[PDB]
Amino acid sequence: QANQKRITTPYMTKYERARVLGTRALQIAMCAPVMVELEGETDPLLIAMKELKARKIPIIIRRYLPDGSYEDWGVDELIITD
Amino acid sequence: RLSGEAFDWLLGEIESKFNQAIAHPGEMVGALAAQSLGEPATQMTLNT
Amino acid sequence: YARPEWMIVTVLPVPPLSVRPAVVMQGSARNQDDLTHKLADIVKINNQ
Amino acid sequence: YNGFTGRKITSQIFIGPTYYQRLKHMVDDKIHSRARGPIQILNRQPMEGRSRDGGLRFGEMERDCQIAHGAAQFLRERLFEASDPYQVHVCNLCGIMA
DNA sequence: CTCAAGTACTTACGCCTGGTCATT
RNA sequence: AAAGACCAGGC
Ligand SMILES: [Zn+2]
Repeated sequence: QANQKRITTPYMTKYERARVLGTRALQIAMCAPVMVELEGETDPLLIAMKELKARKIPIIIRRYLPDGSYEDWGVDELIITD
Repeated sequence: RLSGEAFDWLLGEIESKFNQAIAHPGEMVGALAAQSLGEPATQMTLNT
Repeated sequence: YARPEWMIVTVLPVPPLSVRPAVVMQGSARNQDDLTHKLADIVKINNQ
Repeated sequence: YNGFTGRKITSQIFIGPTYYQRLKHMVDDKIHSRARGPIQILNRQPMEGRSRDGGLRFGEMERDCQIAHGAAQFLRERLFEASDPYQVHVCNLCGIMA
């Protein structure tokens, strides 16, 4: 659907958080450029977590509605549970 | 005997906690309910 | 997709060797799967 | 008396010689670890049993419990990637392998 | 032709360890 | 040795 009239929870579900963190960690571990600055962080998982806390993950979540439509939420647009 | 600032903080906490309690879309509720039903059956006696 | 006359077996499928694996007997002999034995019986009676 | 600090234990302990028997069940004969070992001839899946270096079974109840977690790709790994992975070439017109 | 009252299928926890035996 | 059956046993 369009950017207007979006109806889902603005909160990001724990499943979305888990999958986006896993995907971002895999990308980081596969030489993708990091978004947040890293202070001696060699572990991609903590790097992805720090990126999430800074809302800098370059991923948009496509939330499929049961009727076949979908809605695109950037991780920055979604507000972190933690 | 709450104060005004305390009342505002309480309203904020109520809103935040209620929004946290909302079921997350994507949650597998069917399997969760089936397991939450079958688990007590293990501890239930076969005799009446 | 499915016609009535296709439900009468006139051409019998023969599953590949993966479905009915043969077991190497120390390289000297080769035993056969139960499916292979049933296939042998079917081919014998069909030729007869 | 406490073995470490030497202080008297406040409670008085019940001590006496009691007959104890060692059992056949011992950890050295029960511990098992699997990491990409032998596979079954038919299913091309990890073998059965400790002696054959077989893998542990991720039963139906296991996948139901993981579904309750909503752990989709952990389940995919457990049932597709950790166990037998495979690729097939299937036609586009017919849905049958080619 | 068409309704209730007899005859067929189909299934009964989760793994885990091992030892023995007949065919192959 | 292969899968099949049986048996005994642990939680
Ligand atoms: Zn085709």
